Amino acid sequence: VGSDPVILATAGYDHTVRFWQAHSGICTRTVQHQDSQVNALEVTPDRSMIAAAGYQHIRMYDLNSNNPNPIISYDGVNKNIASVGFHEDGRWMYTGGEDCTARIWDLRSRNLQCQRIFQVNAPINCVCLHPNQAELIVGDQSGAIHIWDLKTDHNEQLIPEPEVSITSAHIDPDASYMAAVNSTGNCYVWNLTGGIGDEVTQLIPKTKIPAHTRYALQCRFSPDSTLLATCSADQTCKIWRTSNFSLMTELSIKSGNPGESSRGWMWGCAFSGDSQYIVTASSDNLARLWCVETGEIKREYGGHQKAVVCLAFNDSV
Amino acid sequence: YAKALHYKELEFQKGPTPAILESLISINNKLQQPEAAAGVLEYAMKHFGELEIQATWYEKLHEWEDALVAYDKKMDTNKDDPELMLGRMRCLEALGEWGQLHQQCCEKWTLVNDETQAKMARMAAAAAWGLGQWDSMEEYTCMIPRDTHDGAFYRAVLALHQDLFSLAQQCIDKARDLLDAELTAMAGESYSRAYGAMVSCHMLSELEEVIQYKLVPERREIIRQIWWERLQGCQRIVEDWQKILMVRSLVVSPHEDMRTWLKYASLCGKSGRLALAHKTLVLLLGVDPSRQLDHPLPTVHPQVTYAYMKNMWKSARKIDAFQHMQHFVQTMQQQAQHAIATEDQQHKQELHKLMARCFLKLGEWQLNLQGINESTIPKVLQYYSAATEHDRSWYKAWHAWAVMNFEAVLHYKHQNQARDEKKKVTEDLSKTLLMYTVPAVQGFFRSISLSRGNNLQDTLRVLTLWFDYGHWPDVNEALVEGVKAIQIDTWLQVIPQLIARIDTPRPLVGRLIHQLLTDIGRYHPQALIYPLTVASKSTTTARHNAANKILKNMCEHSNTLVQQAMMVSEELIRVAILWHEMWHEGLEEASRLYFGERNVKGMFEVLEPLHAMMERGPQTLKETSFNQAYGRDLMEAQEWCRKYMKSGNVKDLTQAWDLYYHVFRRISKQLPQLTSLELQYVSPKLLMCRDLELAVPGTYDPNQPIIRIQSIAPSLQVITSKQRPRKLTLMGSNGHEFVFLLKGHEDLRQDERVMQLFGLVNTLLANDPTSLRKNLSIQRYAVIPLSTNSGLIGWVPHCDTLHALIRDYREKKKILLNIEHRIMLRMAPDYDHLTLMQKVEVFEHAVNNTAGDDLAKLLWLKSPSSEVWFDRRTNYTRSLAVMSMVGYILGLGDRHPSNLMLDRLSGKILHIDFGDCFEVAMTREKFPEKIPFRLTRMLTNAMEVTGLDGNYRITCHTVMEVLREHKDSVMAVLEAFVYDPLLNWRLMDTNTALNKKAIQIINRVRDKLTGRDFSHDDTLDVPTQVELLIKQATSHENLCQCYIGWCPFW
Ligand SMILES: CO[C@H]1C[C@@H]2CC[C@@H](C)[C@](O)(O2)C(=O)C(=O)N2CCCC[C@H]2C(=O)O[C@H]([C@H](C)C[C@@H]2CC[C@@H](O)[C@H](OC)C2)CC(=O)[C@H](C)/C=C(/C)[C@@H](O)[C@@H](OC)C(=O)[C@H](C)C[C@H](C)/C=C/C=C/C=C/1C
Repeated sequence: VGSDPVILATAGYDHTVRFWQAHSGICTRTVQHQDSQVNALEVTPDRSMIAAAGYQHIRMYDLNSNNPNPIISYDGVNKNIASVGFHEDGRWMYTGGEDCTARIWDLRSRNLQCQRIFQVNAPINCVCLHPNQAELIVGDQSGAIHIWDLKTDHNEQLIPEPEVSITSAHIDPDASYMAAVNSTGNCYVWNLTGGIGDEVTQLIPKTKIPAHTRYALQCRFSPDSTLLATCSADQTCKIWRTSNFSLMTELSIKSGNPGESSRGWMWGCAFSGDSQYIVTASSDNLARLWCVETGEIKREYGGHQKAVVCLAFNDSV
Repeated sequence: YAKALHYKELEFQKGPTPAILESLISINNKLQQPEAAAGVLEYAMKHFGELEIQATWYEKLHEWEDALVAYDKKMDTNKDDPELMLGRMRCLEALGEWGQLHQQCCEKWTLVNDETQAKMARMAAAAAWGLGQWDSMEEYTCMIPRDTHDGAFYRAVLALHQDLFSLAQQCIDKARDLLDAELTAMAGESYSRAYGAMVSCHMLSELEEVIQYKLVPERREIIRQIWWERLQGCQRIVEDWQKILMVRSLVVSPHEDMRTWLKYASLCGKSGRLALAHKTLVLLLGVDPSRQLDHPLPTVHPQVTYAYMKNMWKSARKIDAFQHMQHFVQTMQQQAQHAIATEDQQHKQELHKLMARCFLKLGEWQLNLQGINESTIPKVLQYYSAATEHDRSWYKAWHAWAVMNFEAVLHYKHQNQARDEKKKVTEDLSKTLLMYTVPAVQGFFRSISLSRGNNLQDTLRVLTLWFDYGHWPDVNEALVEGVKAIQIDTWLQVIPQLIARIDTPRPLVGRLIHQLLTDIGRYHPQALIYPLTVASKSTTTARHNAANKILKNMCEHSNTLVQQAMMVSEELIRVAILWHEMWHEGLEEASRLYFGERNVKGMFEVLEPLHAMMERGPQTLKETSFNQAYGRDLMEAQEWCRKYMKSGNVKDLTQAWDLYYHVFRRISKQLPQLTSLELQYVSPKLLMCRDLELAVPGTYDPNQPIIRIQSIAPSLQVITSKQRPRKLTLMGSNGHEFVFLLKGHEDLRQDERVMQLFGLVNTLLANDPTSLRKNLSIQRYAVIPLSTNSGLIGWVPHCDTLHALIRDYREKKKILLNIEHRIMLRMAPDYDHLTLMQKVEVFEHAVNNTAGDDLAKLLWLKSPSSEVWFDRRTNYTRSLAVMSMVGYILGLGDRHPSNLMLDRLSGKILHIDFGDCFEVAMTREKFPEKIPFRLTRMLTNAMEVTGLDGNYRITCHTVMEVLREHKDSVMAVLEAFVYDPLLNWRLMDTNTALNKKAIQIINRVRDKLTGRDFSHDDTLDVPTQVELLIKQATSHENLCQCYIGWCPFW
């Protein structure tokens, strides 16, 4: 399960976190995550252990050893832990909670509590890590984007759209852009300053895209720096090109009929190593493998009786 | 159309088509509902841009302005259309602009066919009338048939202009005769169609009056008079009134009648046309359209001038207004003192009251322009004082004066606090504050003397001062003196806030308080017997001391009444709580305390007075029986407690709590064994009571003979709940039954004060003509506190909670009562634990998959027929909105379906459970509310189709307006009990000084009143703030997070 070249994870309300092989459609293994739905799913940079952010706990299951129960559980947090992220050295963990706190946990320490605490007023919707590993971008429901310096402890907040809740924020490998997405359905993209070495990293406004009519759940960059994807409540995930910020591809699960049910939402997406394909997690209890360029449906894995809120995709050598 | 409307609108729910939308506002029209049509329009616009008329739409909407702008937009793009021309013309003839109409008719005379020509001629006559071309009028007169009423009518117009009398009279009589059979056809249309031709007969009899006026010089004054009265008499919009008056103008020029055109112009301006009223002011003043603006305004007609002045204020430039106002006052005091000969004392007095309105507006405008600082204080003091001089009887003046003194006091206190945030200071502060304090008291009191039935704001001001600064000698002087001058009735109104302060440490206050409450004790004691009996029993000793002092003071006359009061009250507090429940809660509490919190002290503390209650002995049957069964185990557990007191051994304690657990799980099996109680067992003393002279609780008001308790019904029905209330009922001397909810462990003070507030707001809406017009009201119930735990609530007849009737439709049509909830948990088991987005998706799933038609469908079935159905639905809508607004102002949170109930008959709605106030609701820790009040889709759908923008939103506007208007008084009543000594407790429960937080509250309230609630920078008008509010109570994000037992989806 951890010895396979492609680790593809899927989680949801059915109380299971399931591992797949991406080139087949056949379910590799199923792990029980009871009593909580999974808010976030992320695989560590060293591919040793996979982490799930649920309600009032963070449960870490072993990828290398097949079919265990969780190695590392982190409790003591009240209400949700919505978002998670990892350091490239595998030592530190970062979690956005609904406690209005972005936290830094020590994984190699036995301590049940957290090593560092950054609290804001509003519940924090997202946490993502700048490639230089010196800073943490933290979005919340107030509409504030907090840039948290992990060294100076200095924090700098930025409010492009006031009073509307930002949901997800991510940053590309080359650190040339920063994109954030909100409940409004707009997607904002800023240019980054290369003052990274002296701890400056200024943000310069570039584009604002009326991406979706309805809410926009997540926005995630392709490792190419070429493609910026945004998933939404409109049953659509749109892939944009970083050049013109024009629409390249539009993924649509829409009923093909005006009167059906709102068949459910596209919650998350993760780009493949070569940026040829894109993975999707939907409320229809399906994880789908799409062709980025063509738009065709390459694969479909249903694993679940209930909904799918999460995705984890890892290609590393 | 009541019935036709139902099928029409459900047919609309099938689908929303313009063909339905045109068949909508029509049936709206001859069912006469004006606002609902505005709704049809609103939705039709927010969705369908097909139009295909917006013009007929605005026209039947009685909005001509947008109709014209639309009609030009429609005509310029298209060709020349005979119909569109006619419509575009109707807009203008209602507009009251002839100058355009005459041109527009004569500009194309070719395009008028014999159909369009006959219709043309009529309006055209009205056009030529205004300009004073009677020839145009005459030529276009002969086109209009002598058979239709307006023809022989305008014939009379011409005959009277040409001074042809006999002709005119015959024509008037015939003109009646033709329109006669028309009015016969109203028959549903009552204050309605009758208005419609009340216009016609209006004009006719007016013409009789003309042929009188020109015929002889006597009646002039008398005509001006009937005109006056029925100007005041039947009130109309401007647009019909232009015709209404211009008819009258057929003889008399504006300068004889001037008052008429004056308050007419007042109607124009207060209706939102400044330009029209401006033109009227030029016509009446004799002069002065704005050309030379540098010249002060003609004093030729002081009334007209002044009118024109506040008219200018309501426009953009207030400064020129200010200046010309000062020059005018200064001109007028000189026209007054010197030019007066002793012969006219009539000119003097009116010119002087004029001067008063002048000084007042002066002050108010100084306020508006500047704001409060050291400089304006004495200026407005002076203007106001002068106004006080020139008219001694004006309540407006004295009120503004006193309010201003009060506000100065507040300005200097707040400035002092602003100095404290960052020895001579406190002394200068003392002198200054006293200096502005005493005239405040004086002015407030005298202003009250002239009120006679609304004193309320002013009275709560009197008490705010009295309680804050009262122990100062001068202020005490003013207080006792004002007390001497005033009538004693005034303080009935204020009785509850009085008795809250009886324990006041400052002696000089406690004195005048006891004195006043004693004087009020003399006359109508029925008011003070209940609350002072409640306070006669209190833990803090001072209260019940000074209380029994005044009970004493009452006895010397009222002793029988007093003793029956105390007696019945005691018996009530007893029946409210039987000992077994007392021990139920007492032991649950004690055990929770000692075992959970490891607290022995608290356990003993809550345990012991219960044992005292066990000591004084049963005087009654049920208590005797309880004593019989459990008394031994109880006293034994007590002896084990004393054994832990002496020994220090914990096993003696476990041994006591063994007996305790025994009697407890012996009782808990009997808890829902009582669905009823009999008065012979529980309270023989009450069973005895016959023909008391004691008035029924809360039933007392000064203007009617006393209704008193004849008897008390033997059986009391105990309602099953967590609090387990009792149904009490009483029989009076008037013969009618009076029902009272008996509630244990609940504090009725909050809701009491809130009910006082709603009485006030009821008066407020009683003052607004638009609200009076629409029957806007809040259902209110008499609240009678007994102890802090116990109390009496007036039951509301024919009323069922929302949850109840919902449940009814659930089991009747056999859909699962919780079915939504069960599907929520079905797809999402963790649901309360989900992220906002998940929560929402879930909620939408639940809603798309469920019909919210329950409330409205049942209500359809609830009604005996379609008409009453409609009526009810409307009354609903209205009341709903009333408490919607008054509720968001008061900040009522946590209304679950049960938390309100519907009247079935009147249909109107009641809110209860006011224990949740202000922003406390959203500030609570677990499950905070994002909602002002519930707009949830069942309530939503309960109204007429998409009833959002119909009567609902329009009324939201209305109420909001009223509130922003009367706002000062509302702040008075709110700040009255926000800071009240005993009730400040509820502000500290956000944990699971108080000054600061209370001031936060009142600040946010004033924010609500000024429109500072949403964004601090902007000031929101009623409509937009209503828009964002309704947008807030809408958004699924706010509705999904909610407590699941609060039922967001219903
Ligand atoms: C106490 O227990 C007895 C006293 C005896 C003396 C002799 C022994 C045989 C014990 O010492 O109980 C005892 O063995 C004991 O503590 N037990 C009982 C068996 C389970 C293990 C343990 C226990 O959990 O008790 C518990 C232990 C003490 C620690 C608790 C941890 C926190 C909290 O739950 C408790 O604070 C209250 C304290 C307490 C209990 O479970 C008791 C049995 C029952 C409850 C229903 C309570 O939870 C309580 O919670 C609010 C209530 O519901 C409120 C009071 C009102 C109702 C009518 C309680 C009625 C209980 C009457 C019981 C009494 C007089």
